[PDB]
Amino acid sequence: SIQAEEWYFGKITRRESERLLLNAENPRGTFLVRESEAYCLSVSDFDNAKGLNVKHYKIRKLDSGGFYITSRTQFNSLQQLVAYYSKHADGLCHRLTTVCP
Amino acid sequence: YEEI
Repeated sequence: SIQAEEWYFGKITRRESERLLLNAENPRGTFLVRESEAYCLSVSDFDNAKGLNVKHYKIRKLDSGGFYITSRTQFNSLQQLVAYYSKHADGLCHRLTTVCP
Repeated sequence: YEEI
């Protein structure tokens, strides 16, 4: 199920996700998917005026079933959405490089 | 939440 995915962290808070993502070993683009406290994608990123920071994206769910962050691309599962943005940032701050430990 |  989704709970067998190592990138899925359940219903954690934004503060907890930033605490998990932002340590000094996690590379730029480390990420996790969490349930909204429908899902949220949280990604670490670096910029000079901010340093290493987390961006949070809402993953919207269609009534017909698919998921999307931009209307430009939609997916039938969270697994396909994570696969796509691991290959292409395509508007996200950074490509998904590393599953958060 | 960031809008892409």
